[PDB]
Amino acid sequence: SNNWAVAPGRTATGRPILAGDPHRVFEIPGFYAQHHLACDRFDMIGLTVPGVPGFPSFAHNGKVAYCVTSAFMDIHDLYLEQFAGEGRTARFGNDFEPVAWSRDRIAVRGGADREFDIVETRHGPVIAGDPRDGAALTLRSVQFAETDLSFDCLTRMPGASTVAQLYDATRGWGLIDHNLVAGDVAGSIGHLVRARVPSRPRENGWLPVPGWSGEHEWRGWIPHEAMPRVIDPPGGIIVTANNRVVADDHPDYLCTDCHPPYRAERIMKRLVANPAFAVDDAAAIHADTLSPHVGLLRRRLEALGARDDSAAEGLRQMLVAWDGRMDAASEVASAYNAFRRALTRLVTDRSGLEQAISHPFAAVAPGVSPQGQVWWAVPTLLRDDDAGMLKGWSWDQALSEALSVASQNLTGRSWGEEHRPRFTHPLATQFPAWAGLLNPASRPIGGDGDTVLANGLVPSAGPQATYGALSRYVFDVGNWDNSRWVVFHGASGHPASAHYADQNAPWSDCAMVPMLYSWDRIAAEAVTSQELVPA
Amino acid sequence: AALPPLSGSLPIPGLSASVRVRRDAWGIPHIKASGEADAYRALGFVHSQDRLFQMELTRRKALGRAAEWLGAEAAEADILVRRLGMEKVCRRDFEALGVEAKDMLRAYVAGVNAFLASGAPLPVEYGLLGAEPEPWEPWHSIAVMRRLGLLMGSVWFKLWRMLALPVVGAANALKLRYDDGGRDLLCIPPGAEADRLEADLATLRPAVDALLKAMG
Ligand SMILES: N[C@@H](CCC(O)O)C(=O)O
Repeated sequence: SNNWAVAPGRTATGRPILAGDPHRVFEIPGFYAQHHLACDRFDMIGLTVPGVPGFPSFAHNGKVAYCVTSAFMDIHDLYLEQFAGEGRTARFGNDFEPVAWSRDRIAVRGGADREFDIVETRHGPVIAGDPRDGAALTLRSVQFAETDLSFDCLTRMPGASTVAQLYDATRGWGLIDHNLVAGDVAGSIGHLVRARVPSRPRENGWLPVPGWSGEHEWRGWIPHEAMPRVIDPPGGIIVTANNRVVADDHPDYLCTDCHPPYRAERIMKRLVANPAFAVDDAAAIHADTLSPHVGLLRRRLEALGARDDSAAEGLRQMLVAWDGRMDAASEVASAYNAFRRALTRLVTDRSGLEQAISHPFAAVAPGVSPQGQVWWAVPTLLRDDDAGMLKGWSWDQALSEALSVASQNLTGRSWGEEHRPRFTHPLATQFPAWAGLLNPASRPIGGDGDTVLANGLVPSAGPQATYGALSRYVFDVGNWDNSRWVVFHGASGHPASAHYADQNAPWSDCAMVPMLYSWDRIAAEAVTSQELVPA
Repeated sequence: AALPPLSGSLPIPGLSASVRVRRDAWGIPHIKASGEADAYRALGFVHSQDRLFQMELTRRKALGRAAEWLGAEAAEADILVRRLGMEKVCRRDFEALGVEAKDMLRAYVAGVNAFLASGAPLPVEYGLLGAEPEPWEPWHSIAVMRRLGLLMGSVWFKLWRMLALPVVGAANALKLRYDDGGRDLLCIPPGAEADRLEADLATLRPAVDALLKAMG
């Protein structure tokens, strides 16, 4: 997800501007829907989650605008438990205490019911391994451990009039960890880490840790007022894009794993270069396709030198010459993506990591993809020339083999056509004759998971985009009807509606449509109007 | 004929006054109510008019009932949310909320259930599945919200490093994490950079040893 806020001293309007785009899998219908909801207490427009009241994360109320990216706070620990008692007891300190065991059942369409055990220790439920074998993994997560009052925030946030009032209204939010970026008509901008994080050692971030030793227990909660925040920074720019929120020498442990800083650095670069940032400038940032890896790739392929196989040498030459842009019109971007998928597969196979998921402790739905994880580590290993996992191969041997394999996988399609998402409705595989009706239409789009236009993929499956911006938005704080937004298919969840897939056209162009706030304009422009009346 | 009516007038039991819902050229609903309870009743009704299958499928995924619609592909995910105790923690949370949030949730599901009682044709997916919608309770919205964000982030990286231990060894497994470009750009302070801490194999040695034994 990306977002950013630009202070009044650096905007064309002399008021704050906020903009961004959340990135999630393209499940259908889209997770976020556009709504405007007004009553005597508030008048709010933004994104809702169908099935949930209010505007948890993306909205303005005519005084404060706010939006989020996932903060990558570490809110989930895994504990390795020692069991005895045929799985009925678990060690804590030097005592084995009773574990809770119960039975439950699910029904499965077209198959037999499945009965199963639910086993719970002082840490949380067993999610992997068989306690009867003496060891299993339990999960202690902020999402489940203790009473959560995030829903009390949904009635408090609509009343906020300033960035600071909005952050006080978010006290107690713990369901999901967010970078909550806000701006207000008084001219302030801010970033709050809106999360509940337990106080415990940094070691818990690396691996499942011993549940019995007492050394890895949660010691209370990091207080609200200790969470990282900034309001009105002196450079007039805030950017978040799932990158490391604070340095690791911060006194509370908050994060081990987060995205690479590519997207934050590219947004920051574009904003530092524009100290008269206009509402119209947000779309060009949303659309940015420069890959951070072009320099590393070019250097390593040049040093590798000419290949014997003619098709591999053609591919090498095109990659050394590539401008690094994942533009929809680029055929060479597709060849880069095929090359990197082939390299990731070869490294995952040679290392033995493809088979790491054969272990019983891997069995946590939906499972880890070895290539999908190795994909993000390859740039570090290649930049450092660390060939420790290649069982005797050098990176040069891996790159050369990847040129050969990839040369047989070149379709020649522009990246927009190669990467075009196949939006799949949840019932399309059960009702295949209906897939043409159920699946919303898609257009060619560029980007990859490293670019600000973060249309990512599943590397073990192929190049098609599987996740990306579910919505894009820009808030013009204090000139609200100039704000804009879009979603990746449309307002309707009904496959037959004119509004099921109509916003895919602007979204695929990295354009937005008006986010209308004024009631007289809304009334004048309404296409349907309905009265909901007392019964 | 297979879409719900978006014009005219429809009743909602429990509304205090009328609510007007105007859709713009993109179908986006702009909802104008008098009081706050009516606003949340209207929002539950309007979410159901456009997204009822999404709402019920996301609630089934939270409550471990999605394999009833999706088949075996969803069985292991249903078993995992039953083991996490979704219903228990969402009823826990609801009971502890303030009056204003309980009343928000009650009004919102009254809106959903009025839509289910409104006589609209069911969405195409209920025809395909031979299904009928089941009614909503106030704590259901807490399960839907919890499902949206279920288990994202750190737990997968930890699980992955553990799985890598018996394959590539501790020193290599503890380099399995997303790249930092050589040096992170931090969010706070804005523009600041820093080198991340690498794993301390010495302090992790008891955890590594216990996991290798447990896994072997
Ligand atoms: N979808 C996100 C924004 C963060 C992005 O997904 O990283 C969020 O709403 O959590």
